[PDB]
Amino acid sequence: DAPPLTLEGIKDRVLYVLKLYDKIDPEKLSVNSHFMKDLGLDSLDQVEIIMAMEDEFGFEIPDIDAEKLMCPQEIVDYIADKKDVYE
Amino acid sequence: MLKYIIPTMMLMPLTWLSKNSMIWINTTLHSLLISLTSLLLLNQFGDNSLNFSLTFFSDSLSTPLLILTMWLLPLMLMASQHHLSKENLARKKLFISMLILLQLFLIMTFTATELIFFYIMFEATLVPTLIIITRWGNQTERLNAGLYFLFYTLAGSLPLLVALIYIQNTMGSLNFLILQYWVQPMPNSWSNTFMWLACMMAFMVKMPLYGLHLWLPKAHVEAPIAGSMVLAAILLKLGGYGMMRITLLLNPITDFMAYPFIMLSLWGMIMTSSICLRQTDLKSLIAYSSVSHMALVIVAILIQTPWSYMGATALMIAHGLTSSMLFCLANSNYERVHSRTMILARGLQTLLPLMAAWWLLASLTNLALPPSINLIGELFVVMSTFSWSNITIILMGLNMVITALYSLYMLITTQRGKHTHHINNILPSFTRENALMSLHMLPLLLLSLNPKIILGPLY
Amino acid sequence: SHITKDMLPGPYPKTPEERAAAAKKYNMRVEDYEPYPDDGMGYGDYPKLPDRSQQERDPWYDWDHPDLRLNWGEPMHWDLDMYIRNRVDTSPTPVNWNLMCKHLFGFVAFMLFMFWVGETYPTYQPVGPKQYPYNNLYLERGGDPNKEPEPVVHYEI
Amino acid sequence: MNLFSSLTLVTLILLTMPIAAINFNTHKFTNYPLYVKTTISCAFITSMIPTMMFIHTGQEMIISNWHWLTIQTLKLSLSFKMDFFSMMFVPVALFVTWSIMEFSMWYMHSDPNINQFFKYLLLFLITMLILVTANNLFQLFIGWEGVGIMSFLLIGWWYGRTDANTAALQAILYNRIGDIGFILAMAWFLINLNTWDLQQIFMLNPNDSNLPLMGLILAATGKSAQFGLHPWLPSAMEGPTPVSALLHSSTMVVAGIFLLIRFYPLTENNKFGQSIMLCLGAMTTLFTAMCALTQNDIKKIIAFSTSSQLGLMMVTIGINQPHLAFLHICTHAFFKAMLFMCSGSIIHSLNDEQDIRKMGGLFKAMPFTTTALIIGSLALTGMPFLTGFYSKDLIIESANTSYTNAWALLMTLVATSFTAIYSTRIIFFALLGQPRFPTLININENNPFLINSIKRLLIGSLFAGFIISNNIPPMTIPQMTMPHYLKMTALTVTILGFILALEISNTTHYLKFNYPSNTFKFSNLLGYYPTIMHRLTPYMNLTMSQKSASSLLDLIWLETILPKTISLAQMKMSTTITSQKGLIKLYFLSFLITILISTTLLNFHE
Amino acid sequence: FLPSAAYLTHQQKVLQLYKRALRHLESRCVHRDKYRYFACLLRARFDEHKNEKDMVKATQLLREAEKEFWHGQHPQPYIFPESPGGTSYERYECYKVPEWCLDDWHPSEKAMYPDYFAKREQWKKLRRESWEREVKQLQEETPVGGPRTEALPPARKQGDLPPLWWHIVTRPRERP
Amino acid sequence: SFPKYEPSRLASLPTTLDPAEYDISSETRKAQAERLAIRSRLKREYQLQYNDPSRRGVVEDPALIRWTCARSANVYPNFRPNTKTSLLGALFGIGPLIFWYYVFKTDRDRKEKLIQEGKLDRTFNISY
Amino acid sequence: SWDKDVYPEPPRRTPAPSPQTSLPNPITYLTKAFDLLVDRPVTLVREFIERQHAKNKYYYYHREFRRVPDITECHEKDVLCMFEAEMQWKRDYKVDQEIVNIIQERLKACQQREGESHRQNCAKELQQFTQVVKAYQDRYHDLGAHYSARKCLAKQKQRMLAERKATKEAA
Amino acid sequence: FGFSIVLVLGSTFVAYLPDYRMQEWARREAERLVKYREAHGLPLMESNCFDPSKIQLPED
Repeated sequence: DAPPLTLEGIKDRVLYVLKLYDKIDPEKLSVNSHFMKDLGLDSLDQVEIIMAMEDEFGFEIPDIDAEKLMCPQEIVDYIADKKDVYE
Repeated sequence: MLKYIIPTMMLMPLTWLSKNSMIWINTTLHSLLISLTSLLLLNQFGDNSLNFSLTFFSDSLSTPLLILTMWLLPLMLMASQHHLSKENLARKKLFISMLILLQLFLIMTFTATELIFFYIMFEATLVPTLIIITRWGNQTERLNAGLYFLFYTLAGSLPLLVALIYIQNTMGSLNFLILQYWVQPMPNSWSNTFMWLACMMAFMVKMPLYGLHLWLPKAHVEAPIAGSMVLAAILLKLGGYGMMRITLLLNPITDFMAYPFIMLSLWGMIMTSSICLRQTDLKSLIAYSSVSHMALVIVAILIQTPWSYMGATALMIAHGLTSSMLFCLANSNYERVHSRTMILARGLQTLLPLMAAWWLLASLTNLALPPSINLIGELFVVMSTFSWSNITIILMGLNMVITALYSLYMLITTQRGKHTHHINNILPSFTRENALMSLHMLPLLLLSLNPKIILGPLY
Repeated sequence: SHITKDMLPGPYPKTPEERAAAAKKYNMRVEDYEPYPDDGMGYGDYPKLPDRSQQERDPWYDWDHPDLRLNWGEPMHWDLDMYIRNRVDTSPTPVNWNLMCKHLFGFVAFMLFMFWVGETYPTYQPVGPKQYPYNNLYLERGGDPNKEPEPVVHYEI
Repeated sequence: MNLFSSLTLVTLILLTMPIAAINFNTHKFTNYPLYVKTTISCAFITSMIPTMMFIHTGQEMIISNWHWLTIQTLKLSLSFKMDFFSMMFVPVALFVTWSIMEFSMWYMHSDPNINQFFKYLLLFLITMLILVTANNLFQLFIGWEGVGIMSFLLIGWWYGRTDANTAALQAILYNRIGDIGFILAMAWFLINLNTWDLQQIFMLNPNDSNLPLMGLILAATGKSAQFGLHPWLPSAMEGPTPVSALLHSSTMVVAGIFLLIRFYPLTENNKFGQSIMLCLGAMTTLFTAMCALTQNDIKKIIAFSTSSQLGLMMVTIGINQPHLAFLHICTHAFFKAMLFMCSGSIIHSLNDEQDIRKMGGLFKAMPFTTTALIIGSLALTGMPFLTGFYSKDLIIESANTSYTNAWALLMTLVATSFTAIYSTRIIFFALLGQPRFPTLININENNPFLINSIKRLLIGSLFAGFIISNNIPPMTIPQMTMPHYLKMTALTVTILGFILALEISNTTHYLKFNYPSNTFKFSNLLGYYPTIMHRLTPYMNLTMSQKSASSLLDLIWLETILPKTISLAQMKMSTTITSQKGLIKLYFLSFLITILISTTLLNFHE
Repeated sequence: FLPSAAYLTHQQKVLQLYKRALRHLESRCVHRDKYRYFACLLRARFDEHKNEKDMVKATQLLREAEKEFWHGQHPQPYIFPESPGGTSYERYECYKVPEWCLDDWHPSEKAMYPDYFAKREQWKKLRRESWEREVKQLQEETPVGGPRTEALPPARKQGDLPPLWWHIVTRPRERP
Repeated sequence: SFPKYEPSRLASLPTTLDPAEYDISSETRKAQAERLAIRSRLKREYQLQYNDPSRRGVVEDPALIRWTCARSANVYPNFRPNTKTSLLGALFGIGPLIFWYYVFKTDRDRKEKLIQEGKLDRTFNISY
Repeated sequence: SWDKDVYPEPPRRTPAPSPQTSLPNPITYLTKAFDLLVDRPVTLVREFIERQHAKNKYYYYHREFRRVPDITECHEKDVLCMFEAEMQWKRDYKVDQEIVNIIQERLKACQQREGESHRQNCAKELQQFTQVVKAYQDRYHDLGAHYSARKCLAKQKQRMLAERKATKEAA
Repeated sequence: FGFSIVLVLGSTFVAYLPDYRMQEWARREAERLVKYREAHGLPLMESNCFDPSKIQLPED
């Protein structure tokens, strides 16, 4: 049981599995770029995205916190709060 | 015996003519040397009891309990600081000397040939204990507790005096041997029924039985640790000792007239183990544990088997040690957090780490740990009552299940799962606390090795 | 120090007094303070609550006491000792309750009935008795050393 | 002979020194686990040799000394016997537990409270040994409650986690129900045969043997997780992994039936008792096999498997065949020790998930453990003829050829089919599926410790069943003359079970999403028994302790009847006596009527 | 029943029903791709009337949706091993020692670890430095007499740390 | 499409099919607003008395103290012995006691009669 | 040493093992190394100890007692007579319980020696067991707790009066 | 003065002491009497611990 975690590696993994999902564009997908406001995809597929991150990293995130992710940088904020991802 | 009485007299002005910050070591060292000389008593053999200084004699109903008192004194003398260190010199010395005088009337009670001398030293055991609990109770209903205490114990134990005087001037003297060797069997008219009911009702008050038991738990939970331990262990096991003595008369009627107390005792045993399943206030659970064990003891004395008497005296000694220790653990937790409730002080596996070992050990001796003396006592009581009747074993085993259940509830609720993380005043455990844990759980394991010392005179 | 008046004597009448008092003292809504009512069983003037309360109260709210499911200020439900997680799980079961106990009792009764029908109707393969030669293993049963050697032998077939 | 007694006593006493080592420690030994592993290895290699003496010639002995509390007409001493069961039982458990010492070095490497863990686990081992060597029944009671309370501490090892101490609470409660049964048995043994010493109870023939043997029945169903009292076992699986492996593979779980095998010449008689034996065993067997399907955790499935195997042992005691039941104990012990150790290795390799879903593809992810798991699941149902063959197949043969109950044999048959089908399910979903498990994968088994442990336990699970079963001293009479379709019925049922579960799997490939139809729910909701009993038997007793005990009988009515009644009577007599208005004519009229009522009415002048 | 809002909105409620049904269909359906098929079928069922604004017909459909969820839910949902009810669920809560403690040690054992205790001393000085004035004034000036929410405002005013941070910054590692 | 899920004393009714969480009135949202105000003020004073560095003892929780004084010794005032209280008292106290009295008299009379026959199985029955 | 006429050891039987093996013989190498490594040095230390015993010697005795007469030869009250009588009876009661213990130890040894064949070669010991325990059950059993000696003698009168009326009704 | 001179000395003092309640005496006395009873032909543990020649039962 030794998983190593860091900031930019998990930023890479979150950004990677957002890039792999199809109906977004890989062109204008910044690190801090929104979900609803600029990409334009709706709420329901956003919660399917949240489902993808939960199914990847091995812990549920709650519905109280599921309202407010909205961009990949804030997602990396909340996951780094979960696993305490600093040195 | 008089060489065991007279240095307890001379130990009383010790605290008086020792100066401040020097009384403590003196009282500890000298009462422990008295405990050595106490354990020197054990000369008992075979045919007779050892009888001398005509008022005095020792059975093995009296030798182990007497050693229990003369060993539980210095343990308590050490145990009762940190709650009166900040009190004054006069009340400090008065507290200590009051405990010593309490010990003196206890030993006078346990080596009583003459039963009038026994009754005088019985209520002499009563009178300082009230002053202790009422002056240093450190709660707000302690006043009502002491009042209920004295009126129950007196008014139950009062007509016992009249019945003993009636015995004294209808038969002759009250040497226990001449109570023995001369006892004529008394028939079943109604006056014999009242005399038996008088003596048995007085000690039913003292144990308590189920119907007179709210006497005790208020007096336990509203007392200092010294009065609580002496109260529980020494007073209730003194009531049992006195019943074991006085039951030698009125044999051929107590079969006919001692049914309904068995039913009250067993149903009270189940109800008491059930009422201590669901209370708060951690201090109260050990009081109701004591009521459960003493109801089982009362069943053991109403049946008249040597198996029953050996199990009775073993159950007395073991539960005296166990309940006294677990009272001391409850006091340690309450001095860590000034609460007296239970669910506030969760956690305590992490912090105070080897305190958990002593909670484990005390609670398993309450559990009937499989070589423990508690198990030996309860087992022979269950054997003897099965020979009494083949149907009583349901109540005994259901007692065993619920006893294990509340013991484990006390273990895994007070001291398991999560520190409540808003506490920040609990220290590491002092050396005195671990010293008292050691002074409780060495003699119980040594008696677990060789227990044939402390079984009854029906050996 | 603590005030005696934060305790709870008396019952709930009248409607101004105890209702305003219990709302201000138990930190609840005025009408949602519901006493028991005066069944006479003691019970004071302490509120009635919906009694299930512990495998409810969703764990992601993140209050103070992380396992007791408390909030530091609460009417502190009367039977709370009977309800802490590890004691009684009143979660909604995925089927019903009547239908649960109907299926359970039906299966237990069915197996005990077929046990009885089996008890009256044994199995046996076509098998003779175990032939024991010495008067049915006599002088190696419980005893009779020389009392009655009773002749019973087996015959070749 | 000196040699046999001296070696068995030193195999006892070499399980004493590490407790003395931590008691003389006052350090931080970083090699105390290595110490305990090597003293266990030494104890096994010194214990296998006296068993070899037993099967070479015998010299089958009891030792006893150090009497204590020889009070009335009995006496009781440290007394323990080495005979068949107590001889061949021990090295199996030593070998199993040595493997668990290895696996708990690895699996429990990264916890800084490991010394306490091995102290408790060794103390548990010593207690179970003292149970299985003793012949004085009081020492059996010692071992009974000792392994019960070590079961408590090692289930509740992970403090925190309300599941864990909940499990500990149910386990110790059902062990007290075993306790009440056992003390009823001890009571009848005392008050009708003057002792509890097993030689003497064998020496007599008790006739009215309903009550003590029913007490032993209650002891078995309270200790060894059987029906009416079984469902503490998956809750017990919600603790640590080698804890669960040791606690529910050999030790602590055969002590329900090991006692009944210890009473074999008394259970030779009293056909009513063996009828209740076999009916309870068939009930456990089919009910836990039915509950064993439709379950998504590994350890709960494997514990349901061991519960149904103990049901087969209860049926094996119901039929008069105790020694094949002992054989079932031995092969079952090696078997599930190896299976749990392999599965928990996979769990620690794949991130604490432990569930059947999200655990999909594992074959060729190094196949040492997948080899291990399928060797376990083919030793289940007895592939012919391996270590798993001997026990189960001789059980169904000797049960099929006896004066049984005509529902019990059918139940054991159907549960053999069911244990085939859930073992096929654990194979298919764990190892031979398309890979579902989350990414960032850290599959690693470059461990000398774990390959040593799995290595040597499959060694013991391929040959050693035959090493045991070959030269057993034959203590029964074999049937061996079966018809057709009664020796072939074992392989027939297992093969049809495999085909049945395979076609279940192939229809599970398809896409249909059928709604559940309540038998799915009955096999999945644990039979509704743990839910209903664990939701009702608390709430009834405590509602009958809130109103009845606390709030109504003691406090309110006892305080009304003795303090309130007397106190209010005296207070009312005070308020009528001392409430005298201060006048004088009133007091002299009292004097006057006192004079007149003393003269003419209640006379005093006579 | 949630910190910021006094209650959950209906769009929120529909969304939580969506996540629950999707999670239980994960638990229902093995092999993961027929899962993907059934999940898009479920998403199609929510696409069937997604663009209607009859709020009373919406909550009618929501009630029937709760009925059709409870009809076919799964008995043991696949919950992750850190979730409530999960396989761990604060496994190492054993090893989570609070940080108000660790200072009731002995000065020899304190002198065994020099630098961490020196930096802990300057942490504690950081705590007591800006505890009173800024934090207490921002909590007794900017809130109303009735606070009416629980999200506390940051220290945007001038300087130091946002208020009441001690037992929230100083929580343990969740895997020691 | 369901049998509409009756509750029980134990099977608690979950928050989905209430259906009281549908006909939301004015005082419902007013009650939720005031209920959040209550929880807000209590957490505010809690977090004030929880983050103080001068704080030594416990946070001195008043509601647990209040409930302890409720369950422990405020049972007896108030209490009047009514029909319900007295009848349930005389049932739960005297009833099982007199039941066990009858069963013990039954077993003891059977045993005394059987040993007065002379044929008790006292083949050896030493430890009495 | 121990008295063999009261602890009867039955005639020994030991067969000689006769291989007919070529593995050969783990137990022979085992017992050779066992004798040379265990039996010799312990015997050397024990012989050293017994020379230390034979340096100077002690004795301890059996505390023999007289026979004070009787309890049927004491009067109404006469406490100084009954004290002798009842301590004599209580010493009889202690040694009588030890007699029952010795018979039970004999029965245990008979059961273990004959192994798996219980129901032969233990007939005499079970018969004398039922005789001694029929004596004990008839004589000392149902007197309860406060045995002095007098309740035993009231039982004695009651039992022989029962058998007197039994032989009168069947005379 | 609570452990090193009290507990351990009490442990030695109750470890060995005389035959507590006359035990090993009773062992040796029972051995001598059973050797006597099985040597001299008499029945071991004769009933009627008092001789019925020394009785005067009430009659009818």
